Amino acid sequence: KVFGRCELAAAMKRHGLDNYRGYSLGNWVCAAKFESNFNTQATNRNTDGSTDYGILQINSRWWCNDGRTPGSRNLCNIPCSALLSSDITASVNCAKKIVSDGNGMNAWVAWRNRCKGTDVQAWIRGCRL
Amino acid sequence: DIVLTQSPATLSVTPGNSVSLSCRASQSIGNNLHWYQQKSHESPRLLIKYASQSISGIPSRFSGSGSGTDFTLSINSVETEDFGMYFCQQSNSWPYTFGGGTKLEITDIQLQESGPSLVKPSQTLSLTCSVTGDSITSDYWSWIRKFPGNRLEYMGYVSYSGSTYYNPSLKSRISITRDTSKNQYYLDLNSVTTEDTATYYCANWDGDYWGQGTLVTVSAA
Repeated sequence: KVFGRCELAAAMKRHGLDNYRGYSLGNWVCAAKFESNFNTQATNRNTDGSTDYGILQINSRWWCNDGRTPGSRNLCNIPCSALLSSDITASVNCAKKIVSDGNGMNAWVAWRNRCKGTDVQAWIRGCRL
Repeated sequence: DIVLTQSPATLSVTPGNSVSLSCRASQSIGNNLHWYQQKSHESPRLLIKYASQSISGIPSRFSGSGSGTDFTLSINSVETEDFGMYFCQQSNSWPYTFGGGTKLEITDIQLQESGPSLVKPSQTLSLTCSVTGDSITSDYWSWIRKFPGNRLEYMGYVSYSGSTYYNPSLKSRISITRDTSKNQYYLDLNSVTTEDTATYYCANWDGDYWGQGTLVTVSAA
């Protein structure tokens, strides 16, 4: 499923990502745009053999099992295929585990590069939330 | 801190009847409200996560609803096995907090706590959790305690970077550490008082795997 910006903002709010662990809603919409262009089925293979999955490009070396990744750790205890659903439930749940570490949203390169230090709330303006 | 208020405090019900347990929050928490069942001194069992999401192996009769500040656990036709305490827990904001509980009256990986059963005031309490079945580097790890009047307190957790989160109520007396080579992680609580008499639990941060709990009594004896 490919989300619109405000459609995803509304879905992320329903999934409890407004103000989760100190991060406002816009952070998550901004992250999704630059990671996956709002596409739940996005995949990206890395040189190291790991793959990024879903709307937030969550990596198989650390977070999910894809059966293909060398020193994979499966911290979210989920098949990576679950992160591809049009239902964003699993991506959100795994994102919340990731962000509950002291690294916070710094786990996502696209977020550090494109979102951190910007007016993130701009990502949720114009939306009937 | 987020205060979670549960009502009713106690409920009596006949099997086959349905019930609704309410949890309200002092501030908005989105969908970040989880439900536990706890039976007279065993570890809590996670029933519903994120307000409405089903947990594998949990019976169909349990369902959750709500959002923001208002939440409900529903049991669609209660069975005798459903007796126990029911606790809500929020995960929106550190520190995680539990509701006060509702007494319902009806008319792979393993964790093992070890430590003293009796400690003296002002000594250090040291606990070990031994993890079987997976490496400790593959999850986040928590400590939780239950005070004698059924009150639950989330003490802390350590995550993948080694960053720790401690309940501020513990005022810097707590330390959580790991030993990868031993597959153990630890709780140290300094300068204990009789206020630290509790049942202590280790658990993974996900709330799926719990130790059995260990009662520690602080006494001038």
